Amino acid sequence: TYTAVQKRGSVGRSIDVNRYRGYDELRHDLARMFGIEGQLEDPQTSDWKLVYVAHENAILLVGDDPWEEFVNCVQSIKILSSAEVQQM
Repeated sequence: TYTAVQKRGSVGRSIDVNRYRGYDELRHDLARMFGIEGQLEDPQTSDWKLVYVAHENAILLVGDDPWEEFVNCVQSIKILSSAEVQQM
């Protein structure tokens, strides 16, 4: 019932997204957990692409949706490098 978070070359993590207030908190925390602090909080500054798995297995950008809908549909979360993105 928790949400897996994956990042290439790191040990995966698992989180209850309902613990979070919204996207800023979620990002800060994930930056902490993956030793990547500072690099997710500003999605305009940050190279990484914070992304999630959705019904019909559709990969979507985190933060487009209002928080409530995201919480209700998110199946897992990935942090993607620019290269991973270019390899999709």
